[PDB]
Amino acid sequence: LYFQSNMKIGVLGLQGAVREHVRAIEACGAEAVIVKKSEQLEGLDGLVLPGGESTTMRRLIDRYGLMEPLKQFAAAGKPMFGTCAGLILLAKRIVGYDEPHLGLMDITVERNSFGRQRESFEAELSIKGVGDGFVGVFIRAPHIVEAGDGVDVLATYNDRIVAARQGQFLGCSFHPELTDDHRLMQYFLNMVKEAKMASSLK
Ligand SMILES: [Cl-]
Repeated sequence: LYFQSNMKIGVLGLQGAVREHVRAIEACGAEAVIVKKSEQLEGLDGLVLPGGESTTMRRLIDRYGLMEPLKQFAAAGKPMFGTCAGLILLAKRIVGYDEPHLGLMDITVERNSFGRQRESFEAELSIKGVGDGFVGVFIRAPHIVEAGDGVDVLATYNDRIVAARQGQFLGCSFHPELTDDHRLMQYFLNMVKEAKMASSLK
């Protein structure tokens, strides 16, 4: 008989702080799973990394022993979407105080707190392969300082990279979950579907 074809997408974070991420994932017809424990990663097709304060990330990763399991998840080819500070977890290099980063994307990132006194703002963005008129909500947005040749730039703001992709990794410095525009989440879910397709065949 038949099984569900719904993708299972994890959200790395605490129950009450990731409601908007759950909603964005579910709005696209995927099942959201709040991930705390590393075993919960095994059944997922993809993972959203919302991030949070550096100290909370440090504690969460250490307390739940997520570092190797996260690296394992990447090695299985499962797509991962870092948003806002979650982008830092995917980076190779950090400018400023050191914090958890897995070295998955060829980018150098810097926390907002380190750069300047940038007040939160909203800007219309043109996202390559996703669409125009996407409202990017920048609240405590990290800065992507540099990106290597293998990184696909999807959007810029004031010539700074604000959305990028490298293989199964997707990253943005804004909060796509704070708009009802589902085009970026759909783009990610498409990556997850393609990756699942591929794993099934070889
Ligand atoms: Cl910015």
